[PDB]
Amino acid sequence: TQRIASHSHVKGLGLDESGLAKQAASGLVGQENAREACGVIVELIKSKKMAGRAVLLAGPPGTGKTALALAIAQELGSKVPFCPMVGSEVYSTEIKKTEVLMENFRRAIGLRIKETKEVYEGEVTELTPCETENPMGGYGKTISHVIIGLKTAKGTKQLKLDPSIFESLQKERVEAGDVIYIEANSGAVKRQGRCDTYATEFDLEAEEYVPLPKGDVHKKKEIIQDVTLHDLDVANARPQGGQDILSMMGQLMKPKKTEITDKLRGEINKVVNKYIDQGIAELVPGVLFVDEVHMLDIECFTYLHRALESSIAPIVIFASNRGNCVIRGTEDITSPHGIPLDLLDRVMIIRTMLYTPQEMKQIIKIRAQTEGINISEEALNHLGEIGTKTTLRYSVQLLTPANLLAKINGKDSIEKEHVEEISELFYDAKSSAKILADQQDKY
Amino acid sequence: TQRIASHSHVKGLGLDESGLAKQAASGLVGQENAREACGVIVELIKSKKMAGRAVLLAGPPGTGKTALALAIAQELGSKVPFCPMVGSEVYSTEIKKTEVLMENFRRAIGLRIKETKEVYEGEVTELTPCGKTISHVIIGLKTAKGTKQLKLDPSIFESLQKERVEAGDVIYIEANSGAVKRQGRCDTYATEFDLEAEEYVPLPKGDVHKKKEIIQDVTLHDLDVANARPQGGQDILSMMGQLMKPKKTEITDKLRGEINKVVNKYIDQGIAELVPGVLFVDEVHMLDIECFTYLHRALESSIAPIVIFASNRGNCVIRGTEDITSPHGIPLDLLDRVMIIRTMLYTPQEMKQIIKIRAQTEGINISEEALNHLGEIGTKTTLRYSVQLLTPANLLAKINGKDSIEKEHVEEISELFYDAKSSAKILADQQDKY
Amino acid sequence: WSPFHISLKPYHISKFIYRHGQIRVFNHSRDRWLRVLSPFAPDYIQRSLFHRKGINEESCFSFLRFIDISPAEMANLMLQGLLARWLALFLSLKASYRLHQLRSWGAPEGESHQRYLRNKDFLLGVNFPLSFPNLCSCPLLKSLVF
Amino acid sequence: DSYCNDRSAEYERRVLKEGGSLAAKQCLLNGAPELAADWLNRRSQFFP
Amino acid sequence: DVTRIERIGAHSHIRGLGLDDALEPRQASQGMVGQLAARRAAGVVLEMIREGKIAGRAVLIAGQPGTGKTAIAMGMAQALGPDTPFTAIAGSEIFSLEMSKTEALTQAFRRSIGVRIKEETEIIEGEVVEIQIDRPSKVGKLTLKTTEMETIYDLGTKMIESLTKDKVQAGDVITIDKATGKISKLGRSFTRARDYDAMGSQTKFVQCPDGELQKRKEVVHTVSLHEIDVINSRTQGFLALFSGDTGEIKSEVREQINAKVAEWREEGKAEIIPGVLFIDEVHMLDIESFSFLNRALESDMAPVLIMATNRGITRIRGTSYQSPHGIPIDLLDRLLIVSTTPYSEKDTKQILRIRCEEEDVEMSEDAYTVLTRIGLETSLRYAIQLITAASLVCRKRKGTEVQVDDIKRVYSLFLDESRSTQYMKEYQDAFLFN
Amino acid sequence: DVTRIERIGAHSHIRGLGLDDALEPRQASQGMVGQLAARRAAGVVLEMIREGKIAGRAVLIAGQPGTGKTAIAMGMAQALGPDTPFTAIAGSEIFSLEMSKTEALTQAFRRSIGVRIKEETEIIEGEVVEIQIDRSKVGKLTLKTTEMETIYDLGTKMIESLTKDKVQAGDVITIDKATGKISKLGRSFTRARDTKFVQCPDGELQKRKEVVHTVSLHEIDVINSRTQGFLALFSGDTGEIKSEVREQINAKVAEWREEGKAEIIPGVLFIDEVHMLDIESFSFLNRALESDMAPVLIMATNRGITRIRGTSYQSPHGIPIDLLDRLLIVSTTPYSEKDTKQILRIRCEEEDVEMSEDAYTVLTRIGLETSLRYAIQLITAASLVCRKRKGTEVQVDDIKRVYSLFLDESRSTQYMKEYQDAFLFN
Ligand SMILES: Nc1ncnc2c1ncn2[C@@H]1O[C@H](COP(=O)(O)OP(=O)(O)OP(=O)(O)O)[C@@H](O)[C@H]1O
Ligand SMILES: Nc1ncnc2c1ncn2[C@@H]1O[C@H](COP(=O)(O)OP(=O)(O)O)[C@@H](O)[C@H]1O
Ligand SMILES: Nc1ncnc2c1ncn2[C@@H]1O[C@H](COP(=O)(O)OP(=O)(O)O)[C@@H](O)[C@H]1O
Ligand SMILES: Nc1ncnc2c1ncn2[C@@H]1O[C@H](COP(=O)(O)OP(=O)(O)O)[C@@H](O)[C@H]1O
Repeated sequence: TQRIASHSHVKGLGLDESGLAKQAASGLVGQENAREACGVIVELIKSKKMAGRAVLLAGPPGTGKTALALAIAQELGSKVPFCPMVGSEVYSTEIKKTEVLMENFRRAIGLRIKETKEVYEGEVTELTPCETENPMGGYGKTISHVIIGLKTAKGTKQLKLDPSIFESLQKERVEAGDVIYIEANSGAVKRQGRCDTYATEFDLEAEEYVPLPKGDVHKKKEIIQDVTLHDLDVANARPQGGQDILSMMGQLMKPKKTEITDKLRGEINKVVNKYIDQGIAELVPGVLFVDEVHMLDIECFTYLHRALESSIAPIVIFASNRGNCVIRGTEDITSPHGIPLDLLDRVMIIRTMLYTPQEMKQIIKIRAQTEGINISEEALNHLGEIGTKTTLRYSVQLLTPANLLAKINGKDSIEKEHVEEISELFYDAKSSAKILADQQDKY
Repeated sequence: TQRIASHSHVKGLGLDESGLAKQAASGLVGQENAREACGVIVELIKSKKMAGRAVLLAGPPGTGKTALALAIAQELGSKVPFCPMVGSEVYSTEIKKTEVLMENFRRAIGLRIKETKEVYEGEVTELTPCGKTISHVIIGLKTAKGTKQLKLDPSIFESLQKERVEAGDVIYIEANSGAVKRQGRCDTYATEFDLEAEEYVPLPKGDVHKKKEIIQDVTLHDLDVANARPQGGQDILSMMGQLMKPKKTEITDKLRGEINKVVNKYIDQGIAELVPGVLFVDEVHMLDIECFTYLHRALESSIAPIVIFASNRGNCVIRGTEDITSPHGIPLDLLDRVMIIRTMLYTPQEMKQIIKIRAQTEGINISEEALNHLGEIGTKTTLRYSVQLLTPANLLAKINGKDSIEKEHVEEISELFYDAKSSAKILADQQDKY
Repeated sequence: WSPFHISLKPYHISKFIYRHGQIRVFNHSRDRWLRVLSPFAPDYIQRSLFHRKGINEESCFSFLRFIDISPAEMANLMLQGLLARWLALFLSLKASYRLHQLRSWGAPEGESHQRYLRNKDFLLGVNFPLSFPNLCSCPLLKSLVF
Repeated sequence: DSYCNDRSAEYERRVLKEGGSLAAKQCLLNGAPELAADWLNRRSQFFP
Repeated sequence: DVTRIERIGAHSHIRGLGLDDALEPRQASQGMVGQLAARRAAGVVLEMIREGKIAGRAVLIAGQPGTGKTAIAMGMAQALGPDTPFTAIAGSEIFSLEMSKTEALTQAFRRSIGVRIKEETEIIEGEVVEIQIDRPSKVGKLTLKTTEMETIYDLGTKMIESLTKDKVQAGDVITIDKATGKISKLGRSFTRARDYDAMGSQTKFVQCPDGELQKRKEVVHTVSLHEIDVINSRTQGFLALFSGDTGEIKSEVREQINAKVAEWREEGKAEIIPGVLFIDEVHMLDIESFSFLNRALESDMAPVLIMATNRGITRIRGTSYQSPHGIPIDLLDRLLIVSTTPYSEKDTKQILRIRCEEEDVEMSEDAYTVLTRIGLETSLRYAIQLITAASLVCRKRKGTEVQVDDIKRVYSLFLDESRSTQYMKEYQDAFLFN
Repeated sequence: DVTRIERIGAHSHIRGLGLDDALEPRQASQGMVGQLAARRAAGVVLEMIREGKIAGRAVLIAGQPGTGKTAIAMGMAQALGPDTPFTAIAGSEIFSLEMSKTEALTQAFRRSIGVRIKEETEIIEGEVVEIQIDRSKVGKLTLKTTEMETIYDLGTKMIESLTKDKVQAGDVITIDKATGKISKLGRSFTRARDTKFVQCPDGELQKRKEVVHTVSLHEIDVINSRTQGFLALFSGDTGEIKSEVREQINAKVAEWREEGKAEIIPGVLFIDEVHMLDIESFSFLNRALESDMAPVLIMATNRGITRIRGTSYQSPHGIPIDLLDRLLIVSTTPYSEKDTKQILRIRCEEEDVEMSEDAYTVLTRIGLETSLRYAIQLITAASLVCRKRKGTEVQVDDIKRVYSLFLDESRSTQYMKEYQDAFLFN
């Protein structure tokens, strides 16, 4: 079964139909105004009206801003792209900072486009070039068509084909008892190998045999294929399927990202609009979640001023835990949240708040019953108390090690005497710093 | 003859059989307490048991730190790898700093292999291949000491064909390597035409066939580098080798793992033997704090060579910290992983002996009255400066038609070439002009 | 008009350096050991791959069993130089179309009561919607990669 | 280009000016040795 | 006898992490002494690693120099054993010159998760005795030997071609995989090592195979999740496993691999083995790299992290800010901190005893007593370094057991930091730069 | 007159560091004057370079700007002559983008030490008189010198070579017998009618010649790096040569020395403007100057006690004491009026200009009021003013014209302070 992580319980925002928050629902507890706010943002993303609008979740360490951002992705579900990033990802060795941001802005926009596939396949039982009764004038013989007899686990039938197929059927080393396929939209033929039926005809042969096709000789299906605009950017900027020196040299060489030009972005925008107009393809504008924003550089922020104002951009969600820090890439310029004031003017802030002693107790129970652990009430009333003296993360951190110690001492549930033993093994940030300060001459 | 250079007089540590130092021996003088310590390090490297153990030589400029480090390489001799490097070598433009450390740590460990080198050479008397396709090829060879026949495999035959060998050519085959070399046509056929483009050589006067026992030295680093990137395979003759320029690259951890596992196989089979050697990271205070921290890992590893460090700094700032001072310019965290040997300044009588040993190494005759003067000037300046004046003094003695340095020669040279101390006094006076 | 055309005099190398001076030649006996002690010799690959002692026991080259590659192909590709690479690449392009048909229609049910990876099962790159095989197979995505 | 005054050296450089081997030269010039072999007879195919 | 490639080092005697079945630490076992509280904690996290139920966990080990932090991690790695990945790096290794600090950390994570797969095989492996072919399509037969049996195959057309391409002959040892069809030479039989006397540039001699000629079985392969990412980076990407030359794997590839591995564990085709990542000297990760760990420790598949550090309250690299351990507070509360304690005289004796047992040395009880004082007046690590030197002095003296006088000789030759830095002040103006 | 590439520049008049056989520096010779102490000292170092026995030795030339401390090094490079390697670089030239900073110094050492060999060749040289071919092929030719004739039968590979190069009767040609290369030297004067013309050779047709040849130690290293390494000896792409290759080549050249198959020719590295190497680069020269295959190196500098690059530390010459103990310092001194006047005379001779004795006098005073290089620049300008005026000799009023047009730095600084706020960023 799947492993457990620091957000595995977050299943949604947990709202009424009226859009008011519930005290505890879909794995979340508390933060009601911030959850109500994210409710509005989910409707904004589902509306498909808007571009470039952005929100900053602001609040101290361990208050739920990452959890809430993840919850929005649950409300939207799998069909619309949600792209996570951290501020520290922009500093690549291959490519400039502003290109990393621009790629991510194009990852968070999807196409869904749908098309038929048709193919013929089977073991070839016969190749029967068919002559006309008389040749054309002056000629010795004339062939009107080839018959190919294909068989599969479901049956057998003849296909009748244009004489020009015959050249291809000797470029490929096709012989009777091979299995082949023909792409019905293109007319090309490809060999797969000798059928598995014949695997016994020598003690050794230097070919891998392939099993007989199952289902009909002629196959059809409709499939829906989904791609980001960033995938179209890259596939056009470095082509594939080389039969030329430029391609093959380019494919033996070490691949590296490159600064994709604004012309290519332009041309891709022009053609996907033609397909959207013709009803061939559906756009799904998505979300970019830039976490840990306070790690971006002032050059990056000053690029975002242009990026967020573009008519194309996705919805952007930002997060930060900083107070009045200096902006990276400047010497002295302090600002709220570690962000420039003139970017912070372009975002709606959502504010996130510390938990009360009752709320922590309620979350620790939700962790235990998802991490697969049983706890007695007299132990939980100790662990929520430790949480109040220390931090939510540390009081949640003790659950699994307490369970392990309980199991080694032969019990099926955490008890008081377990948690007050684990607390003696592992310090926290607050208590460790005290130990350093009493001993500062020895580090 | 070999050129004389800055350390060519030191020939070993020159300790007696009890391990104690002699006053003056093997081209060193003085420094008993400090160079008896190198004796113990030499025994440690010869013991082969240890890995990653490390030493720091510390003391002011011109006190013998690199002389002692090179004296150790003499006492070990060419059997054992000794890799010198300068701290400043770490800052490559092709690879990360810790990669340069790790390559140099590998270079100081050697495989030592034995094989019988076997050589056939002479004029080709016949070529005859040997069913459906060539099973073997017979070849005959001749020299002025006799004739032989050999039985070649088809791989060697392909190589003869590639060299454009035919009967009457003079050939060198090396039977181990599969190496084949054409050396020209035999001069008995030199009259086949009056002008033809070949070069003709006389029939060899040596033996048709020769055997030696040889010993091959290769380090673990050579195995890493050869095996990591595809070997080019070009004896030229293949234009694809022209396109992809070489570069150094971060060797992966996985590959060094496999190389360790394959070398262990061969030293179990008796085919190879192992020599743990020495890495001498000279000028160590030029390392960065990143690199100093990585040494805390590499010196613990149960494969690493013995490492020798040397430094001349007082309480300077550690590079890359902008702030933190530490002894010898090395972080305290690392300085607690090395044993320290102190190195001491010379008394005037010591410098006189060094000057005389340099003079008779460098080839110069010097009179007692002149040697006392270079002794005095060494106390005013520095030993490394008195030893510079010997050659120019000799060259003036020679111009004035005399064999031996006399007082007026060193006295003239002293007025003509300045010291850093006395030149700095000039810069303090004419301060506004530079 | 046509550009100005020039040749310098050719770079002269002495016989002495052409005979005694290339490290490629004078160290050929020593160099052979570095190819003998290689972990890429087909001897060592077989012994590493099939003749282990633990039930669980990590060994390199285990990936070779899930790409299409044999020990002889791998040793060749490590030692023969850039031509081997070019030919191996050319064959790999031809092979990718065949893998795509099998992977995209032949998908239903496990071959084994759901055990075992098949040969070629780490070659994932064909699965992408915009891979050359798929983009050749589907007539319409071909127009978005222009 | 390099000049060296030795018969064997002159044999080597001649190979480089012609192109190192038929395989390597065909590989660059016609794309693969398979494609070189086909290209010779593509005179005789309707849809090459 | 013969010196293998691995030999006696620092963390060499620790052969696990000495614990009873109730995870009570013994006073002395598996080569460890004292540190009882940290050893219990180490036991609990080791049990957590072995279960592998929960992802992204992290522990930090903290405490003064020479108190066992890396000893406990190097002990724990052996208790855990092979078959479970454990990747160790120094903090300073992530600063690559060819990928970002993000990628160096990303790969270090993806390298500590293993996938296990079953594979169903048959292979033939033997010495070839004779290949026979005739022209009526071609028809042929081929004969294989192994020490237990000699047998024949009626091979088809494409095999006949392939054997000519690969140029097999009698006495070659070969393998084939019948499912795939591909041939592969291993070498020539020792029994045939004389049918030539000048062998090609590379041919290699092997023993003739034994047992059954066509062995059929399951095999189980474990492969690190990182390699699946690299093989999918480019058209012949596997070469980069050894070369190190792989440049910022595109994000959509790692996502695709995670999807596929999740599918295989639901199918039961594969299973995921969580391992460990150890970063020693973590205090020199940079502020951008710390902010990446804040989201690396949150994936559905991440290792457990163990990190070790020696720093007090000190400035975080890449900033002005002071913090505990030199680590940001927004990471220190995702961690869980284990603290060492300085050792007593009692522990200092026992750990020196274990080192003399590992380095194969005998000492007088007086000598252990004197050494214990030296190792308590000055660092533990200095006393550990004296014992080898004491042995080497003893051998030169023609003794056998190290006496007090052997300690005092070495203590006179090799200085610690505190004696050294004092002597550097008595002559300070002779050294360079402060 | 026709123009070389090498027109007149700032040191062109120096044609040797001029001295007598006892290394006494005469008062003016070979285009240079004054600097008695420095030129004698430079002569002693030139004798060390030429004798060659001692490796890894260095000297620092130091003193105020415009005191001949490049001049003596430029003169010494003439006096040492060709066929002993001398390499000159500015200290700012080692800061490569393509190659490490310590690699560029390592490579600069090895450009400046040479391996020398001698070898023998069978050569044909003569006028061709007849050439014949048939329908394998066999042909024949006849050759002539002033002194003898021969006919030769041709083998197949020569028939290919002669037919390829379209040799015709009356051509004068040279043939590398061993290799089949044809060199053509033009046509004989007696068949210049019916292209360059020459007289036919003397002596015999087939000469065993002997050729002495020499290669820099660097140039061995680069040829060994790649499939055709020698191209990187031009294109500059010689990126970070692997140190284990250099390790090998040194051991090979050491055995060539001892077996007598080649001999090693030391040389000079003139690293100019040394005060702007980093402390990392100094720390490498510290220890590069200890090899048996180190050249002699000569360093110039004009800096007082200053902060050494890449640090906060201060030291003489802008170089650390750590490196200054490896070397001897030769100190230049500023000029008197006599020397200044005489140097101006020598520059006038090199530039081909004449001036009045009073014109030399006023220009000498300018030279002392504003540093030599200013005065030396006035000379060319003054002659251009005279030519515009249709004069011939330079007069005092032509000098005083130019002194009012083109400023020196001291006057220009004074005329900047009166408009202080009109300039940017002061
Ligand atoms: N005890 C000695 N006996 C003989 N020669 C010595 C002795 N000590 C030093 N020398 C010589 O004097 C010079 C001293 O170089 P030394 O080893 O002191 O360099 P250092 O300043 O310690 O370190 P570095 O090599 O970094 O400059 C060399 O010529 C050396 O050979
Ligand atoms: N409102 C909430 N309801 C449930 N669990 C929460 C809530 N807020 C935080 N948590 C949990 O507490 C921990 C801290 O939340 P996180 O999103 O990482 O905080 P932050 O991003 O503010 O630092 C996580 O394990 C998270 O799943
Ligand atoms: N408890 C212990 N048992 C055994 N050896 C120990 C113990 N603690 C430390 N050591 C040894 O002492 C030395 C220093 O320990 P180490 O863990 O490397 O120091 P640090 O805690 O500063 O990283 C090593 O040789 C180590 O093997
Ligand atoms: N003794 C001299 N003989 C000739 N020219 C000299 C002499 N001394 C200086 N010069 C002139 O001074 C200039 C060179 O100045 P110099 O002192 O060598 O350079 P730097 O100040 O950069 O060290 C040139 O114009 C050169 O001709």
